[PDB]
Amino acid sequence: LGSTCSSPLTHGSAAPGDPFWLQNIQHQGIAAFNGNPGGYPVFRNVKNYGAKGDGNTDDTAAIQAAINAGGRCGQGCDSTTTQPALVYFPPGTYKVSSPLVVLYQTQLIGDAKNLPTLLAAPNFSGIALIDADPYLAGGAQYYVNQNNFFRSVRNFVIDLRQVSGSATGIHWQVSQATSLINIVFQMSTAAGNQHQGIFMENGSGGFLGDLVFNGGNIGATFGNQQFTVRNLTFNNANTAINAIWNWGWTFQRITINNCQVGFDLTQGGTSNTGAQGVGAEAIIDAVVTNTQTFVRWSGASSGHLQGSLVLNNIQLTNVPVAVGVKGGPTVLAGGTTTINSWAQGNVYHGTNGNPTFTQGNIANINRPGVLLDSTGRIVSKSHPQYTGYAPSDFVSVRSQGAKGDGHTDDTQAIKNVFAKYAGCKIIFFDAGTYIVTDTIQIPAGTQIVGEVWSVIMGTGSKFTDYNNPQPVIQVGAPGSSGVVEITDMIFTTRGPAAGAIIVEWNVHDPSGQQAAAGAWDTHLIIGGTAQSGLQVGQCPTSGAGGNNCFADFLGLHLTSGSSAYLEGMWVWLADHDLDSGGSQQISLWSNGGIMSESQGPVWLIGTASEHHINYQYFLKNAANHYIGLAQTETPYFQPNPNPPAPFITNSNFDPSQLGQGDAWAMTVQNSHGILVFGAGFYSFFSAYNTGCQSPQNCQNQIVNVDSSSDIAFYSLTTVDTTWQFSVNAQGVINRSNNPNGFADTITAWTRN
Ligand SMILES: *[C@@H]1O[C@H](CO)[C@@H](O[C@@H]2O[C@H](CO)[C@@H](O[C@@H]3O[C@H](CO)[C@@H](O)[C@H](O)[C@@H]3O)[C@H](O)[C@H]2NC(C)=O)[C@H](O)[C@H]1NC(C)=O
Ligand code: NA
Ligand code: NA
Ligand SMILES: [Zn+2]
Ligand SMILES: [Zn+2]
Ligand SMILES: [Zn+2]
Repeated sequence: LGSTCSSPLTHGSAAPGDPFWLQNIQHQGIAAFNGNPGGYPVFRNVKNYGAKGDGNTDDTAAIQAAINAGGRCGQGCDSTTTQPALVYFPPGTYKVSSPLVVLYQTQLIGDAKNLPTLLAAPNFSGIALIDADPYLAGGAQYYVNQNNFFRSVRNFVIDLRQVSGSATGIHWQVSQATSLINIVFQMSTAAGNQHQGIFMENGSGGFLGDLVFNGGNIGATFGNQQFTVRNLTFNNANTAINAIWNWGWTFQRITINNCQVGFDLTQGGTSNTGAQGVGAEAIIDAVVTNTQTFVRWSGASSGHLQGSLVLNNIQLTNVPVAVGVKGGPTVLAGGTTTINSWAQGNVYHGTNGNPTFTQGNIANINRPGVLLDSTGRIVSKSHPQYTGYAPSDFVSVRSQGAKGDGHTDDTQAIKNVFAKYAGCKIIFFDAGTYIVTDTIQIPAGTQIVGEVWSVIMGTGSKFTDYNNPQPVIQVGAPGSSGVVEITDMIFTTRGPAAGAIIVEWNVHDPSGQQAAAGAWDTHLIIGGTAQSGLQVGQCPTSGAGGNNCFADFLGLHLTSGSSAYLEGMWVWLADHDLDSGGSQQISLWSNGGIMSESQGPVWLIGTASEHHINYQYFLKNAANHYIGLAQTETPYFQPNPNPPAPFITNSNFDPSQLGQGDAWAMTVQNSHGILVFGAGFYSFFSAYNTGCQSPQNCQNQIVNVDSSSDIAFYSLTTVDTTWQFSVNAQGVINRSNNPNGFADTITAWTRN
């Protein structure tokens, strides 16, 4: 506990009628590497830019000014980390008549106590009320969809009911480090209406959750490589989810009430040169009621894989068809029943490389008890927003002397803040970049909150020695337990930093509070950003930057006694430069992405780890993990050089069996109670050359397990890898058995 208090802060001090704390907290954020840090506003209240919120005045322009102020990353700019915006909406009804363009690095946030309404004018025109990637003349766009990062929308009612024709709430064409949180969509239920909550046509996601859709022809149209979706509820839609294509998604805690079709899945071809449909859906903990068909495939499967489905713990009440084909036969009869574990696709066991094509029950999926809540379902916990807390319940790091200017050493100021306030006040990291040169230990009990781009950036000699790696951030002391909630933070390095363990996570849940220790909208954005020392100017793809281009040793280290609920966390070793212009590829060196030795519970909900040398995920002597979906990419320079270079072998942090020319996506040693429920593990290059994509042999192996680990994989999708699955570094499952469009999919693997 911090020295300023004697009992922990366990609830907020706000009066019931006070506005949400974010409105009146002091606004002190800085964009450290902006052209004008002293004049560029991070926080923008829409009402300060002329918005009335009276439901009659057209507020479109005023909101757009709140978004646009300061000279931001719009047309002609690829991406940025230096032009953030938190666009804030106090309660009210905001009438809008054309799309709100949510520029790169923008969050739209409403009052969480009394959700503001975005009200579509009867004459609304444009792609959607909120547009994260506008289309221009000739079908060019503001941003490349696969690079469309750093976007959030939180705490709104989006009301389309005044629009007589077609209308869409959100054009959510996005990739990683994005979120939708706590939105209610209100749409028409009139026969023939053309309302649609979300339209997403492509991208590389991503996490979204805690949404409610009321009415409409379509709740959400989804098309994207991969995404994790948690706690979506659809009421009275014609089609809840129109899934047009993917490589693979995970849907957790979905509720569908009174719809015609729950999941309408488009079946595509199996060739990587053919039509792409929905490769794979993994659905866990669903409740479906009074709905004609729960899952509908657009075409039938004929004794071989062509679109994968895994269903786990599905409660149906008056749902005649559990799994059906559009204008075709029932595949799984519904009614009123609970589906334990069911699959469509190729099922595998042990070292048997030959598929069992299945459309039927599979062995009950094991769900370790510690990963389940009192209702027996995978834990579901939203981004903590402290809705009952007053501004006085927070302490500002700026007010306590942390500059956040990307230059001043803020190590002592930050240490002092934790020493004084941990557990006494919510720690508010005003937007900025905070240079630290020693370990920042976040005590057990602490709650920390950022502001769009709040970065702790470790650098200097404490972090440069790969023979003696050291933690930049320490989440709890070793052996600690308690609440640790981290929201909207970035943790990273200023290079070179060959010894940095960016986050060492030690704390465990206290008794009786699951997921008390966790992170949301919190990412490790490693290199590729302004004044990181890890940009194209320092680290060209030639590799000429050499020893200057060590970015970290390890992204995330979950230690033996820890637990963690990590939602949407991207542990990204930069493959390209976000700030120099032109999205130029770069070569940076990270030894490994995520290593867990935790005995659990660990929930990795929509996490990703990309471009690390030895592995993206390494589970070493771990237990009780729920992981879904997990997504990975191999670094683009491999196999030039082969792992572990330019690091050296380290028996403490490396797996026993190093990657064969390329990093493992996931490698597992001596672990038990591991459930991987949706995975997207990809390889796109051989030393920056894309030729391997056609023969689909960019790397030879990608997932490794030892002989004894108690682990199961469901809906494991890989890209351009010969052996999708290995035991003891010998390929067992060949991609030739599982072609599923652009990607290849293993529907289930178990040890026995
Ligand atoms: C699924 O997502 C929905 C939408 O965010 C979640 O519903 C929301 O949950 C919060 C937290 O419980 C509710 O706030 C509470 O309201 C009650 C009633 O006034 C109050 O007593 C509490 O102190 C708290 O403020 C909120 O009403 C509710 N919002 C909506 C639109 O339903 C839900 O919790 C999520 N469920 C899971 C399993 O993650
Ligand atoms: Na460009
Ligand atoms: Na360790
Ligand atoms: Zn927050
Ligand atoms: Zn890139
Ligand atoms: Zn435990």
